[PDB]
Amino acid sequence: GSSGSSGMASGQFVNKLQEEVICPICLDILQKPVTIDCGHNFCLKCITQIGETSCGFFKCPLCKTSVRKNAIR
Ligand SMILES: [Zn+2]
Ligand SMILES: [Zn+2]
Repeated sequence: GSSGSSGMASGQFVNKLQEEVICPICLDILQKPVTIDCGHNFCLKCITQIGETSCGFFKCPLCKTSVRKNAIR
């Protein structure tokens, strides 16, 4: 029996303007913005996670609008 490891770094920070829409739920770069009937845009990681017990229809969190997943079958 024997082993060992060691490592250290610093890296560099970048100063740029990120004009990429963000999810108002998780607050993460919205990679896949889904504009539901209500309009608001959410991230798959969210819209999906939120749907645990429900079948598919879920009243938008931001606005209480009767929305029901519907699209070209
Ligand atoms: Zn999200
Ligand atoms: Zn909404």
